[PDB]
Amino acid sequence: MFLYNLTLQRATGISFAIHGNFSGTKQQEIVVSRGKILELLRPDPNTGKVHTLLTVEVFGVIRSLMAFRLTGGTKDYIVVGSDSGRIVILEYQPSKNMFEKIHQETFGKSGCRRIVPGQFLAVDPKGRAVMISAIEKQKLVYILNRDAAARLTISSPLEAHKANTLVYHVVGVDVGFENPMFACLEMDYEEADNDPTGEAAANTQQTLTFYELDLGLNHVVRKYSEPLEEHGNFLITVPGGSDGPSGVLICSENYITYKNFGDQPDIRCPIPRRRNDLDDPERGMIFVCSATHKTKSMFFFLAQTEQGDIFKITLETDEDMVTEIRLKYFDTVPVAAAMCVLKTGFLFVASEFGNHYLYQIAHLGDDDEEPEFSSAMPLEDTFFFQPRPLKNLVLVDELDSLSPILFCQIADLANEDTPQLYVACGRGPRSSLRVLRHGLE
Amino acid sequence: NRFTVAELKQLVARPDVVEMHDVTAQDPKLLVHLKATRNSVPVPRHWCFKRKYLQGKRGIEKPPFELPDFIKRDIDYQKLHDAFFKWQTKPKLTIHGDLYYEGKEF
Amino acid sequence: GHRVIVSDVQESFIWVRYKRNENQLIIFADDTYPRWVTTASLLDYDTVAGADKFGNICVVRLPPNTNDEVDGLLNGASQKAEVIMNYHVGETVLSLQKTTLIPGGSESLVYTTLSGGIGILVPFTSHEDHDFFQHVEMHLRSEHPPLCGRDHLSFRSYYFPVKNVIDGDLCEQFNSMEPNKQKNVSEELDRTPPEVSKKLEDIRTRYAF
Amino acid sequence: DLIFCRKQAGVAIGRLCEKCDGKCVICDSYVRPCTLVRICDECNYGSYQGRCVICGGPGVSDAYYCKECTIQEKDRDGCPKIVNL
Amino acid sequence: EEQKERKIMKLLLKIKNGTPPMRKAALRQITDKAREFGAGPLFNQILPLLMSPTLEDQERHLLVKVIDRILYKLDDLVRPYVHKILVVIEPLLIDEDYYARVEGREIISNLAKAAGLATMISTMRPDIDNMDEYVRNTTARAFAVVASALGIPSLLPFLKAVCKSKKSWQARHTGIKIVQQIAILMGCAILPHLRSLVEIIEHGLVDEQQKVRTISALAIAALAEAATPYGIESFDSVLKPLWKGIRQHRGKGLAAFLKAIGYLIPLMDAEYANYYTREVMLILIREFQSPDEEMKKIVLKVVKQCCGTDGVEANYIKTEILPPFFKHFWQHRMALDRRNYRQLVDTTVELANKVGAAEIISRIVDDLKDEAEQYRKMVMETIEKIMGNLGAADIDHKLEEQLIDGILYAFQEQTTEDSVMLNGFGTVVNALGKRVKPYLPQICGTVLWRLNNKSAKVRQQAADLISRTAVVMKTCQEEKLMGHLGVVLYEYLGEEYPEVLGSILGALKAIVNVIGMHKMTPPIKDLLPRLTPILKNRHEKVQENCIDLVGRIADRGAEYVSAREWMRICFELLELLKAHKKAIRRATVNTFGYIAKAIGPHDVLATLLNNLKVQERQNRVCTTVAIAIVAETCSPFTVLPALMNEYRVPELNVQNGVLKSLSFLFEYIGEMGKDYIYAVTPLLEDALMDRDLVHRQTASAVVQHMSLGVYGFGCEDSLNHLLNYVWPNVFETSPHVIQAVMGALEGLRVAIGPCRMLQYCLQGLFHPARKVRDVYWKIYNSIYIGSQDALIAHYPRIYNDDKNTYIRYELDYIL
Amino acid sequence: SKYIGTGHADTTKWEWLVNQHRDSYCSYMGHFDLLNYFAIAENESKARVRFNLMEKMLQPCGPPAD
RNA sequence: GCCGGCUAAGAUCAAGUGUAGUAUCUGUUCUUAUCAGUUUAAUAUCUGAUUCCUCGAGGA
Ligand SMILES: CC[C@H](O)[C@@H](C)[C@H]1O[C@@H]1C[C@@](C)(O)/C=C/C=C(\C)[C@H]1OC(=O)C[C@H](O)CC[C@@](C)(O)[C@@H](OC(=O)N2CCN(C3CCCCCC3)CC2)/C=C/[C@@H]1C
Ligand SMILES: [Zn+2]
Ligand SMILES: [Zn+2]
Ligand SMILES: [Zn+2]
Repeated sequence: MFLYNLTLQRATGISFAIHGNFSGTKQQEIVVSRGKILELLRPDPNTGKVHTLLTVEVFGVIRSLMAFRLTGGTKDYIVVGSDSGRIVILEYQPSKNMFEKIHQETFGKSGCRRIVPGQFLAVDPKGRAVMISAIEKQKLVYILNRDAAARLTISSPLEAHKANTLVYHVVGVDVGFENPMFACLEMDYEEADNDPTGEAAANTQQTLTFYELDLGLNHVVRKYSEPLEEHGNFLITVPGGSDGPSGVLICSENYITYKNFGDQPDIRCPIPRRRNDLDDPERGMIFVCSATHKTKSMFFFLAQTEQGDIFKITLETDEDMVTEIRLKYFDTVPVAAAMCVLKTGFLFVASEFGNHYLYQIAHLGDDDEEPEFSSAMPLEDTFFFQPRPLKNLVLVDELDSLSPILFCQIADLANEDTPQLYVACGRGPRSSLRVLRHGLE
Repeated sequence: NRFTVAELKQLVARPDVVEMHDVTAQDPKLLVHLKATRNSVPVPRHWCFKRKYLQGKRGIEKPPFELPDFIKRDIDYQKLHDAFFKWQTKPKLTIHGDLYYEGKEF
Repeated sequence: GHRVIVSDVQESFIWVRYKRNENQLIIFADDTYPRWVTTASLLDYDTVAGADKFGNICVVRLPPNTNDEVDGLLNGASQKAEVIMNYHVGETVLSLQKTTLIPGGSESLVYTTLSGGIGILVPFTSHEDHDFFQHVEMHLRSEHPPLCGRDHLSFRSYYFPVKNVIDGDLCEQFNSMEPNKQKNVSEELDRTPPEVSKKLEDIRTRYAF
Repeated sequence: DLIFCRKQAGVAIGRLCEKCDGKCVICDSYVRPCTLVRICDECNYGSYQGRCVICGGPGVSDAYYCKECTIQEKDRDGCPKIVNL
Repeated sequence: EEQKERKIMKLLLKIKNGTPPMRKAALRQITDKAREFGAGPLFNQILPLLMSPTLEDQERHLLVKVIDRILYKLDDLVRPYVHKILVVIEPLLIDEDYYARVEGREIISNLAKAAGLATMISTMRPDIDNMDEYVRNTTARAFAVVASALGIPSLLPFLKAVCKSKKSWQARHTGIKIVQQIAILMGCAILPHLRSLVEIIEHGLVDEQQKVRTISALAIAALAEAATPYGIESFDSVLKPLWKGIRQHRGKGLAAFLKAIGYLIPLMDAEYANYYTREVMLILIREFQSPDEEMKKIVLKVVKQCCGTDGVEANYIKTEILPPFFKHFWQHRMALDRRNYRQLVDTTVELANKVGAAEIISRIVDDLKDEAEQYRKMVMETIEKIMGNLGAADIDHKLEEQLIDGILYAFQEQTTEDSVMLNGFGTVVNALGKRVKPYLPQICGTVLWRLNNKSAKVRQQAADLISRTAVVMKTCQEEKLMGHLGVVLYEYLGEEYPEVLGSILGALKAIVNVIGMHKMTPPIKDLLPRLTPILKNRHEKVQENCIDLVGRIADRGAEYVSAREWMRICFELLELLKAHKKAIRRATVNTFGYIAKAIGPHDVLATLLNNLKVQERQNRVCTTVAIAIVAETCSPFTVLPALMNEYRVPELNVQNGVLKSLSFLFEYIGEMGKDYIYAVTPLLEDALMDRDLVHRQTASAVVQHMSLGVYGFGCEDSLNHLLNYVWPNVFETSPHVIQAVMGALEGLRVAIGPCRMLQYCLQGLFHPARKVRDVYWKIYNSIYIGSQDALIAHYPRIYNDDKNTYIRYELDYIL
Repeated sequence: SKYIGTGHADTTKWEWLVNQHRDSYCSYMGHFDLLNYFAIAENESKARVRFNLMEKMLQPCGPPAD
């Protein structure tokens, strides 16, 4: 018995999503990752339709996806870290409509491994360095440069290994053309493996570690490391340089913290809760994704909780110091895996399951009566807000997605001659039964 | 401070895999449990012997090599090639767990 | 009609017979691999198609020696089943079904994935088609490697080595190469690119759309 | 004292001499060279810039891993330069 | 005690003449020791040893690393000595050795990071105003290194202050030189600070001092070269002064300003690039007539830079630039001038790459006939470069006639054998192609005259020309005096010079390889017996060409010589598989394949088995390679029965040879072996049951090569069967046997899968005996390092005890 | 020996089991459709399942013996 | 190997020969015995202690 495999309908679930000027023009495109498929989309700013331009099977597991641009360039590159032991850099060719591999750097064995990098991927905001990281001790840094023909050159990796260490998230820090910095949420488990009482397992804190790359001396050094109050999930790069301070936002359980090295104190804001909530009171609240929108006048963030509530985060600043964090309820959409805020005023929502959405950001600024929470407000006790239907967003497009398919039956339950596909898919209150027919509508 | 064979046979779900030396292991309960996994062929059985894995008996003196039937039935053209690929049969093969040892030929 | 097939959460497949007059359920065959079975489909009286939590599809068949009338050798059953097919899909399959999709077409094995994908596995009927597609896959594995640095043969052998499956998603990437490499590939198969394209389209339109 | 370097390999290409030209660095096979050899930065510096990775004479051509070593992913360890202590 | 620390810091000799382990040990310990030793003694002793007149390269590298590490720790205690260190290491930055410069720059960088910016500035400022020009250069290079280490904005205020100094022009000159050296050293990393540097240095272009203007123009050129192809808004306040200066200046300053213009033009748009080119072009045309040669080089560079942009179009170029260029630069005075000769060739080629090949090619092709041969070689070089880069499409009848006549006259008028005329002739004929039909009689007459006599250095060049042009020689449908040439090449087969014999054989091979064996004049049954004694020559080129020729003959003209002579030739070729050179081995493999394909596998295989039985080691290894070659060319179906029949001989050292041959056969055929695993399985069984150790070692090697050869082809049954016989050998003490067993196990890990290997290791992982545990954990670690991810799905279930939880519950979920 | 997860003749049950638990959690974090399966099974967001696995990474199988 | 045994089933300590490497040969001895410790999967090994009979002697 010999078999031939064919795909009839590709996967439609999204894992990661990045946006940028990948064709070199002024319009913006989105690159989404399926499990093993890479795909370029372009939303039309005239009608709000999302068109698929290119889709390629990569025959691997994509684990991290970033975009970066060199100083003076007008085109964005794509950095991919996968389950191979290689880092790859790609370039979209609009005239050929294909992805051209620019660089390949091999550093380890293939597979989703504990200590081989490929799970975490960070890039310097100016585009001169990229860091690839595993969940365990191994971290590598590549320097990115350019020759006189304006082609991209890559250097040999620099090692930043540290035994008995777990990594939760890595982001690049925005400095003003100073030495590149990377921030990491780290945990040391050496003491917990030697205590049979089980007390070293507890009493163990996350640290926020800063790694500085010295381009003059060509090595990576640990500069700062501070223990945190509680364990946090992902980090957020704050825009620095000449537009904004240069720190990080730590998203945690029930809190969001701003942190910077130097003389800057820590600023904490508790996450507001829905008034008259019906969920179990023992459960906490975390953020699940974020989206930054930088403007030549100001910047803000968009973070979403597990309930699907997007809050608008702004930062009250001084000449250099940050003084307050302000949170304001923005809207409620399905729980997303990624969010992209596009110039020309569009928000793209790629859900964890089910259909994806493109929204028009209808109301800029905030002229409203609803309360704005702050870190300066005193509370012994938490903030409360009331969820309401959409006010700041308008639904423009909806992309179908069969993920997750849970049960299928192929049968002729109507009295056509061709069989139909009856598919029980979806999870939670967004599940549905879908009938698929071969044809056009 | 070490089990006896009969005492360890009372604790395990499968006592017939317990052996003489099994009570002398650093963790006999894990050893006996792995000896009962629904796979996992055992050790080559001559680790405790003292004859370097080649028994000097059983009369190993025998014919050098008996070629297959397909061997017997220019030297031969594409027609005898057709013959060699029409006569080709699959030989006797042992399955996953059938280890060889010095005695099991006669 | 006669036999019962049981899926274990961690073991793969158990064959059972129901003795109608003795009122007995007897195990007469099992497998030699641990499999985290998600779903199973009967292909005929002796063969079973299975899926896995880790993204694999396999086909298991009873040897012709198999005796049904029973009243362990590996701490298992006395008779074993052979694995005749192994394939890594890359996504978790939860549905398998043998059916005919187009009116007047041929039967295929349709599977369904947790990421929303739909695919088929179709049998070859002649040795010439199998050999041609095998050579196409061999030559496309080298001259059109995966984009993110993965080895194609190593990816389809993620948990078990591939056995008797041709990746038609790698083969249809021939139609999207550049004409120079399309000619370099086609002139080794003793053929032109349009003939290769027509041969690729024929097997697809024979079964699916 | 025939020990591999096994340091993080960089962008430098390994070289072979006239005597070792067709050889694989790891298994010493001559059949089917498949993957270009990379060496670390301390093996490629100053007087060490062009040198056979097997012996250390003047390099003339590229060093390669064989298809057999590439299948087993033995090209994924560190620098394969033979170093003596 | 003082010399206490000295006697103990002889650690640096512990490192200098020491072993690598104690090297790194003393490195770490002296790093821990540095802060307490103190910088005084440490430097007082190390700087002499770094000043040692005959130190080595890698000793210097290790010393620099020691400096780096002892400088990182002791940070602010190095200040009172900085000056001293600099006077030792401010040289090594203008050294003609590249790595000396890298080491000096690294040392100065680590010194600047250890100390502060204020200290470096305070020690380096007194030598800013020095009169010795040798000091002002090292000072500028060291300031550039400090700027690269501590950053540009940290030095920007000192720069802005120093090149506004009204005290002396030397300080301004040195500041602008610092900016220039910063550009030269950092490259495209200056782009965020480009405008700052430009506004810092821009006021020097209008200074009252002429040396300040020149250095400012050179700094502008350096910045523009570092910035390309980005940055034109930052060069805006310089466009007016630079062009007014090229309009008013004359001499060295004019050359600097023109270099600046030329490096700035490729950054503009079409308008500005087109508008600016006109101005600098009238100035450059005026400057064509200059006697100075530096000026000529700068003018050529600027012409090449500007004529390569889009704002300048071919019309303006051919109308205004070409007449004066070709009137002023193309004279043999340029040819004897070795300095600007290559520059002129490159400028002319890059001009033709935009304006079109025809005009350039004509204007210089009339000059191919000349009294001076230097001017001839120059024109030939330029012509063949243009021909290789663009071709001969728009070359027409008149130009074709002139080209052919010129290259023919240049070929004959040749004093010393040069590669220039050879390559020119070759590429011209190859670009013309099927168009040169009558100049084919002409060229054949020319090469016949050159090949007839004159010292064989002309004959070997003629043979090279034949070898490189025979393709177009025959593809024009002409074969007769082709045979006339082949006859003469045949007569030139006894030559005392091996270099000429190599070219003769190459020409003969190129002939017989391109003309058909059909209807060709020199008979093969005459060439081959004359050719077989040359195979024993010991020159590499002669050997390679002879083997290639015999291979071509065996591939195409196999039916013209008896099989007995083929057998003798193959048995003689057997010894060439040991050649120290790779091309000899490659050609020998090819030719052996051809001869085997020709005469048939049966007789050669019988002879190879007989030869494998009776000879020494190296010859038996070569015989094994030959058997594998025969089995690959003629399908292994033809070799395997006769080879397996030889294992039936009841005698050791014969079966071991069969096993080595099978090992190399499977390793060599790879994927082709999928049809032959069932045939060799009982033989491998027999060999694995044998008491002889070499039997089992070689059978394990065969298993490994067979496993890695078939992978993804569904041969798991036989491989599991063979693993059942390989596995009992894990308790073997002999090192070679256990090495082969480990190799076979790692091959089966790929071909059979890690699940089976884990199933074989599980019961021994925790055995009571330490020997079993050692062996099984070695095998398990080998299985774990490769395919760590797959093992996740294969681990067996382990139940919870009272203290610890071991069940993986997530995998028990059921949707 | 330099690779994390390898063993030797003195390896205990606890070290073996925590090693396989730790690389199981890393494999779950890596493979996109296994995390989907778990997040559908226990009705949680995928970010929450990822954070729970990272938190379980520290002390899987409880604290060691004696 | 022959019809349980005939001491070709093992270890060891000195010397010779020789190889790139494995090795090959001679003298030997083999506790015939007990206890304690080390150690070995268990042996092993090592570390210490421990008048009577017969015909000037031998054995225990
Ligand atoms: C046990 C064998 C010995 O170790 C022997 C190879 C070698 O140790 C001796 C020493 C010495 C100097 O006498 C010989 C060394 C090596 C050779 C004779 C090899 O040839 C060379 O060096 C020349 C050069 O490296 C390339 C030769 C080449 C291409 O034939 C090479 O083999 C190949 O690459 N193959 C053989 C396999 N063949 C098939 C065809 C389908 C697709 C490609 C792969 C499979 C492709 C071409 C090896 C040949 C000689 C063993
Ligand atoms: Zn190799
Ligand atoms: Zn060498
Ligand atoms: Zn190295």
